[PDB]
Amino acid sequence: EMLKHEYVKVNGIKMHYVTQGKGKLLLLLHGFPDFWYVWRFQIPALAKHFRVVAPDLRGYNETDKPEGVENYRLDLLAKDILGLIKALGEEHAVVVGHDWGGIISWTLTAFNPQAVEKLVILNAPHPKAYMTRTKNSLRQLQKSWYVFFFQVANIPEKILSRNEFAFLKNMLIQSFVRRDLLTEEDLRIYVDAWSKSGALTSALNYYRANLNPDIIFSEKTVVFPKIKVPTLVIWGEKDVAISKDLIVNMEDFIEAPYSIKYFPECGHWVQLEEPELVRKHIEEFILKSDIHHHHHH
Amino acid sequence: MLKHEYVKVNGIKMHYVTQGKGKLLLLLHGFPDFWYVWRFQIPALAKHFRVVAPDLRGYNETDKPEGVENYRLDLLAKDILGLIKALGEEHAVVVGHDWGGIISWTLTAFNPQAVEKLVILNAPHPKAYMTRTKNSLRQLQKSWYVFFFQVANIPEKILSRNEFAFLKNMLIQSFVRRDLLTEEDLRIYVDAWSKSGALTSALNYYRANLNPDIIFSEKTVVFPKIKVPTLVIWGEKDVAISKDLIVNMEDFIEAPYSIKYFPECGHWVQLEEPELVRKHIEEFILK
Ligand SMILES: C=C(C)[C@@H]1CC[C@](C)(O)[C@@H](Cl)C1
Ligand SMILES: C=C(C)[C@@H]1CC[C@](C)(O)[C@@H](Cl)C1
Ligand SMILES: C=C(C)[C@@H]1CC[C@](C)(O)[C@@H](Cl)C1
Ligand SMILES: C=C(C)[C@@H]1CC[C@](C)(O)[C@@H](Cl)C1
Ligand SMILES: [Cl-]
Ligand SMILES: [Cl-]
Ligand SMILES: [Cl-]
Ligand SMILES: [Cl-]
Ligand SMILES: [Cl-]
Ligand code: NA
Ligand code: NA
Repeated sequence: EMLKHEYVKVNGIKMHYVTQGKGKLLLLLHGFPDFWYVWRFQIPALAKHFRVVAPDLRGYNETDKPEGVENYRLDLLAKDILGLIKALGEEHAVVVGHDWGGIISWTLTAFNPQAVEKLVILNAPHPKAYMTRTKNSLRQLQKSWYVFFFQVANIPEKILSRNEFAFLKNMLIQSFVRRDLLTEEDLRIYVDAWSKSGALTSALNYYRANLNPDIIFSEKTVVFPKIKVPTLVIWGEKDVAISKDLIVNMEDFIEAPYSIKYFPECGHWVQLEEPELVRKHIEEFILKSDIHHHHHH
Repeated sequence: MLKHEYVKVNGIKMHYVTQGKGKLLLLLHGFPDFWYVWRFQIPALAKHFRVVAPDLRGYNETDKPEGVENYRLDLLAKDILGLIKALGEEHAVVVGHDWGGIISWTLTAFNPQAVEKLVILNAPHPKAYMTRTKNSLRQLQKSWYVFFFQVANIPEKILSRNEFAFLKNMLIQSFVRRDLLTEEDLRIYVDAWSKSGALTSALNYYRANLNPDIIFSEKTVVFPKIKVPTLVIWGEKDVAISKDLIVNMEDFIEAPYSIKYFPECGHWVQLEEPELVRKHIEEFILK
C-alpha cells in the first residue's frame, strides 16, 4: 500500500498528514522550518512494521493556519496531536518529535500520558530545561538569537521570504553540519511548503506565543509532570541551536525506562544524516518487549 | 584635577569630564558604560593631553531626547563634531570603544578634517558589520541581544528589575575575570543606569541603527575610506564581536593602519590591560 495524503478535523482545525503502513500508530512530528517531508527517509522503512502518520503541524504546509499569535500556544499544539490520535481511530500512539515536534511530544507525554505509549525525541530540549537554563546561559542565549529575531511583528517574515526565500534558505543551510545536506531539489520542495499563504507567519507565531522574552526571563517556575512512559532520545551533538548545557541531567525529567543515543558527528537533523541508524534505534525501541520472562531463550 | 562640565552641542546638553592641557583627546564610551569606563586612562593621558570623556546622547548626565529616531548614528556623530567645536577646537584625537568606536569610525570617515588620529577599541567598522553580519552565523549568535533589544518596553523591564540584576549578570559574564568590577564600581554603574530615561535611550541606539531591516539590507552602505592614521586595539575574547568582523580592513582604510591584538582580553580591553592600552594610545599619538 503506498503513501497516502489525508486531511482530518482536529481541535477546530483541518490538519494534513501523510500515512503509510499498518499496525501500531507511530506519529512523526516535524519542527521549524520543515513539514512532513523531513521524515521522507524514515516513513517507508518504518511503514514496514507500523502505521506511520506524519502530519503538518498547525500553521504549516497544507494544514490550517489560524490568525493570531495566541492560536499557537503550546497547549493548543498539543491538543491538536491528542485530537489527531482520536481522529485516526486510535487511543494511543508512539510519538516521535524533532525540534518543535519534540517540544510538543515532551508536552503531550507529560500532560496526557494516557495517549502516549512510548516517546522518542530527536534534538529538542525538554521544555523545563530550556525555560530554567536559557536565561542563565550565554551560550544558549547566543544560539537562540533567532528566537529574539522572530519576536518582531511582520519584518522577520519579509526578510526570510525576500529574493525567493534567500535568507531562510541561507539561515537553514548554515544550521547544518554539511552545507549540502539538502539538494537544490529538496530546497524547491521546501520553498513550495514555505510559500503556502500565511505559512511563515504561522510558523514564527510558535516563537511569539511560547518563547517571548517575558516567558524566557520569567520568574515564575514551570510545573511539568515527570515523564512516565518509556523514552528514547536521539541527539546529534553538533546542534547549532541547542547547547549541550540544556541536556545535562536530562534523565531527571523521566521516571520510566530511558535511553539516549548520541551522534557525535551529526547536528540538529540526525534523521537526515544517519537515517538508517535512526530508523533502527526507533524500531528496536518500539518492538522491545516490556516484559522479560525468557532470558537467553 | 578632573573637572565636570556641561556644554550645548547639536541641540542637546552634553556632560563630560576633562583633565589636562594640550592636544584635545576625546575618549568615547559605549554600552552599557559612560565616561567612567575610562577611569584608568584619564589621569595618565591627562599628563600630556587635554582629555575629554563625554557621556554620549542618552547616557548618564547627558540629555536624553525621546524617540528612537533621535538615536540615528548621523545624529550621534554630529554630537561629537559639535562637541569638538564647542570645546574651542577644530580637530581632536578621537578614541572610541564599542558604540563610541562606531561613532568614531563614522566621524572620521565623513569628517577627516576633524580627526587628527583615530583609535578604535573593540568596535567593528560599520561597513564591515553591515556587509558581513547577515551572512555570519557566529556574529548573528553573538548579536542575540541586538534582536532582544528591538522589542519595546520588555527589555528595559528585564534588564532593570531587581536593581539591574540581569544587566549586571550579563555584563559580568562578558568579562575575562568575574571580579573585574568591585562592588563600588557596580554601585557607580547602577547610579548611571538609573538616570531617568537612560536605559531606554541606550537601547534606542540598537533600535535606530541595528534593526533587522538595516542588518539584512542588501543595499550597499556608502562609507568613505578612512584617511587619517588609525590604531585598532582588539581584545580577542570578545563575547559580542566575532573576529570575523575585524579581519581584512584594507578596503576601508587608505592611511597608516595598525592593529594590536590582546589575545587574553575580552570586550573591555581598557579595563583588563589598562596600562598597555594607555601605552599603545600614547605612543601612537606621540609618533
Ligand atoms: C521551543 C523551544 C524551547 C525550542 C527551542 C530550540 C529550537 C531548536 O528552536 C526548537 Cl527545538 C524549539
Ligand atoms: C531560520 C533559522 C534562523 C534556523 C532554521 C533551523 C532551526 C533549527 O529551526 C533554527 Cl537553527 C532556526
Ligand atoms: C555595528 C555596531 C553598531 C556595533 C555592533 C557590536 C556592538 C558590540 O554591540 C557595538 Cl560595538 C555596536
Ligand atoms: C546587556 C547585555 C545582554 C550585554 C552586556 C553588555 C554588552 C557588551 O554591551 C553586550 Cl554583551 C550586551
Ligand atoms: Cl494520496
Ligand atoms: Cl542524564
Ligand atoms: Cl555520529
Ligand atoms: Cl520484566
Ligand atoms: Cl558623573
Ligand atoms: Na550554559
Ligand atoms: Na563569520
